[PDB]
Amino acid sequence: IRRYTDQRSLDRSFGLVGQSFCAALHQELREYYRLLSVLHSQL
Amino acid sequence: LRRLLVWTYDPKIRLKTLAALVDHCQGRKGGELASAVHAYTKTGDPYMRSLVQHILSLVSH
Amino acid sequence: DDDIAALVVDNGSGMCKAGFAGDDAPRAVFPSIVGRPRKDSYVGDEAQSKRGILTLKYPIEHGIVTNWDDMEKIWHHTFYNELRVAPEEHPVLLTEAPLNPKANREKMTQIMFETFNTPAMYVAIQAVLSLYASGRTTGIVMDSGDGVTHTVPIYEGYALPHAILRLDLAGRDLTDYLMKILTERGYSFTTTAEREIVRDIKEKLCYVALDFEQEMATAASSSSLEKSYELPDGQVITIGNERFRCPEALFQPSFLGMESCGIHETTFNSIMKCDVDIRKDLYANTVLSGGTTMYPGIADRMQKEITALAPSTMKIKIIAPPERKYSVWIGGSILASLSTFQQMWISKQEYDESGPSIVHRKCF
Amino acid sequence: NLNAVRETMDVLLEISRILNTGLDMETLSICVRLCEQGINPEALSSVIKELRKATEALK
Amino acid sequence: SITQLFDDLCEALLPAANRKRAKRSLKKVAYNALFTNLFQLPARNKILMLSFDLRVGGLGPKADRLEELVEELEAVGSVLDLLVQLAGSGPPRDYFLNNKHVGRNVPYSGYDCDDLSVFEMDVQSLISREECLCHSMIQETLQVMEAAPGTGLPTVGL
Amino acid sequence: PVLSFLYRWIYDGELEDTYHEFFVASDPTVKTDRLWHDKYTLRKSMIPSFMTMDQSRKVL
Amino acid sequence: KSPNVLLQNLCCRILGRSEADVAQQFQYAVRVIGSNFAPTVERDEFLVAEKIKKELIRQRREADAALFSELHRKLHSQGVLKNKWSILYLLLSLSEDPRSYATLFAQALPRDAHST
Amino acid sequence: LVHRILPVAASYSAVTRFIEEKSSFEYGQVNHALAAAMRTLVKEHLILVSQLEQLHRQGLLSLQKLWFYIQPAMRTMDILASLATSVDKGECLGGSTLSLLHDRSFSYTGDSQAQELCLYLTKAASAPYFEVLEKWIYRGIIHDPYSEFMVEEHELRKERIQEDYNDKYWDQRYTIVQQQIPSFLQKMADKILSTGKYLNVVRECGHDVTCPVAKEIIYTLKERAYVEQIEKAFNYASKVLLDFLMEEKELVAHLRSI
Repeated sequence: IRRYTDQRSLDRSFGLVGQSFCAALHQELREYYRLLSVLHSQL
Repeated sequence: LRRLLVWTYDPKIRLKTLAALVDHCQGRKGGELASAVHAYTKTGDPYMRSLVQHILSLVSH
Repeated sequence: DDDIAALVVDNGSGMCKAGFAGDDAPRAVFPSIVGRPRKDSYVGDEAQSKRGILTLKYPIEHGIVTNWDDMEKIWHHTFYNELRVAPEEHPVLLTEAPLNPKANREKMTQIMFETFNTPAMYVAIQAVLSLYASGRTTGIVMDSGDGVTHTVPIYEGYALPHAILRLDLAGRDLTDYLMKILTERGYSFTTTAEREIVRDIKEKLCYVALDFEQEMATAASSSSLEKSYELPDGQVITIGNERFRCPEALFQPSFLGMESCGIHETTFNSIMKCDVDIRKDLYANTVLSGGTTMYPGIADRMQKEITALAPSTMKIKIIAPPERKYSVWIGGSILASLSTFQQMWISKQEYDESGPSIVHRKCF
Repeated sequence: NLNAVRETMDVLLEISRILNTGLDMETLSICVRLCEQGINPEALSSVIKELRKATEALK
Repeated sequence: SITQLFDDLCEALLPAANRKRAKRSLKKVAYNALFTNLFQLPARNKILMLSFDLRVGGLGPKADRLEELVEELEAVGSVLDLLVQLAGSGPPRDYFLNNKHVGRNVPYSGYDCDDLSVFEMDVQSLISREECLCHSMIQETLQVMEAAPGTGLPTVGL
Repeated sequence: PVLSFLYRWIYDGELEDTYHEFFVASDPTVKTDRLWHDKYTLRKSMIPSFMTMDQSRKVL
Repeated sequence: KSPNVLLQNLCCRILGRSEADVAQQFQYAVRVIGSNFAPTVERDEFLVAEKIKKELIRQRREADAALFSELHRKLHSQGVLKNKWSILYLLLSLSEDPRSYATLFAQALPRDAHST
Repeated sequence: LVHRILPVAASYSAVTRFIEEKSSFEYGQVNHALAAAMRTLVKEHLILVSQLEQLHRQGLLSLQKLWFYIQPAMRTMDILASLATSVDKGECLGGSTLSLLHDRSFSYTGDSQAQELCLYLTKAASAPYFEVLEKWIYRGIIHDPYSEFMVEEHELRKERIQEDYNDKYWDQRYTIVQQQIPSFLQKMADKILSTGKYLNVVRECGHDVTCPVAKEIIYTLKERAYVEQIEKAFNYASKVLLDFLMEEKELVAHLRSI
């Protein structure tokens, strides 16, 4: 997921719907970093 | 507080303007000085513009 | 119901509405008639279908009893034939029309406790049941039916009978005036079936506009108030103008031939006899009531006359229900479900130990 | 006229939102039509607060 | 009638999930509380006292908007009297304010630096949320990992 | 963005991109007094699946 | 009482009229009392005492200027007022002469050089 | 993991040089107001990095936590370095930059952070331009200190240029600069040139800078109020000049004389 949404976010040729698709993907990945941040402290 | 850089960001910009007219106008007094502060109301940043628009209100008394 | 249930009985003069408390509609709706030929002993749809070999009498005609046999018979056929419940397992709430004497309440509970012997009862007035659906303890209620009419001021949930204006209006008198004017127009009218047709067309087909003058002038020049009606009998009668001219007794009472004042004049002189401090309070929640909602459209004109009565710099807060003929019914339907109502409910012990007159004080 | 009485009720909604009531759009439409009958709002303040508490006993 | 609309008000504060018969019984508690009041200074000054309660807690234009919205509401009258009784009964930046590098004819007041201190609270509030999250994820799991077994499962309890 | 493009195609406007996200393929140098005949082709890959073909051809 | 109803009581003291009549002025009062409400500058009663003395010197009345001293002492002898600075500033501002300028005369510290 | 974070420091390091450099008189008058609008995110950035430093002393901050916290920054500060690089790559001053930002204002919508950022920068940048516009549209002559406005003035009405050596001043006296058109004023650009052209010859005999609009010209994306204002001024300018020319020094007498 991080590979696909990072290759298509330097694309200005993926257009404004793909840049909305990707914007959603970035919003879900932030919550995946939320978990691994909380897990990091309990270590 | 990052060595007080929160409080000194827009300071060094206002003061830079107040150190620029004080180097640009050197030996000017009289109407040759109001020909040298009216050359700094021709800026595009409103921060300098609203500062010099106050200094020029002061000098025209 | 949802707790220990009760009974509600609405003894009126247009119809008898019965059922168990906590049902929003009446469990049985019968018309208000007595048996014993002019069936053998029956009250209901079949008695009204066989009216021409039976007698028609109302138990409460205006708030007076015409016959003890009649009132006990119509009560008896309400409690035993219309519902068929056991009296020990359901207490009964009875009703009386606004402005009714205390002795009638004693005679009422004397019938109910002797012919059926329930361990508990309640006797209430109609206006308190009408207002309790309206969720208030204060207002003026104009009840206009087919045998009774009262403008009832009610303040603190106790209607003051000294300030209730009693007005005798009856739908029988309406149907009588209809027969006189159809004979004046020229029409055969001498039997019961055309009385049923004429009451049908006045309840359902008759029209009441917001203005009296405009629609009367327009329909007098060319009747746009007429519509053709072809019944399954095969009889054709119509006129729009005259059926709108007949109930004029609301504005000018001398058209029906009545001797007492019209309805707007009645609530106008009644609010003249309301206290000046309580006038704004009674007007803050003024309600339409009465059975005249059988044709809807009379309501807008009723609100217009009530708006013309009191000033317009005060913004009216008039409670306007769609249906207001089951008002006495829905009152008891809400009221017996609450347990606060049971503290004014009368048991058998106070009826036997402290006489009948305690039902006047404990129930109201 | 139904557009005007809509926009005024919309203005009615926001000033009860920043005062942080629990009333939403539909409860406000109910309460406005109940006040238009002539029901005392001082008692409606009590019945809504009791109903929201007795609702939580069910959940 | 109106008795149905009280039950509609009873339906609004109930969220959807007996459960239509709890409604008719909560309808009674609604009626028992409607007649407690019935048993036992214009509108616009009541707006001014709450506008005051705002303005003491800072945030001046927000009072300036509430007064403008009740001004066109004073241009239905019985419902604002309900709105002043319910207050807290529910659940318990732009760069054109404190910036002079932009604008068109922007005025001059010099530095303030007493909203720059509430611009550090503008960051402390963001930090107080993202620390509350790390407080709300280590607790929801310590409440399940610590017990005897069979407290997170209803099927073990049968 | 799909309804953004449909505001230049139910009101006045013409599509602009080189990365097509909307079906309209205008024909350059045909804009004269004759454009009520074919000038804007319906290309299927940028038709959305929340519109049927009768809707995605009527908007043209 | 609370302050919000107390400003209304002030609006009913000075105007004879009802508070449902005059509500524009009550609205103008609520803006200015609000958002500048509590003390935010340094209070000092001694400067205000010397300025009550300067007002009474402006009348050229030296006897009540010495009477004010024992009244100003008594205010501290009892000590049941939270803000002694406020009421003397208030009463000094509301003076009326039966029968100057302040850009040469130095006021109190604002706590804008000092952290709140 | 530390390699993962360095894009945001790279997208800080290529802006702070820009902010100092393009704030001088040589770099436009709009590049001024643009560099001043990229100060507002540095305020946020500075106080966040300071407070996170003070939070770290207690041990309430860590590296992984920091990475998780600075995710929205990783978008918004990257876009500005891309913008500064695009301004540097093709050097645009004045109206040409005001086309470049107009491209940037459509190049992102769905981000909704890299949309509002440009949406604020656009309104900031056309505050210096639209105040030259507030003189040229309501008066006859420019007072442009630079030559980066879309109109550029020339003189063919001079002491040594006669009226039969200039004929009509539609020849060269009023021209429009090639790339200093903001690229959304194209539909009105010829009328924009014609307007102050109408206005100066009524200032030439009278004084008329009067207009029925006199409204502060502002920008918003998907707004066309700065079209209608121009149209309403354009009507009155030609109306006053035509009504003045046919009344005083009329062509009615001169045509009959021809």
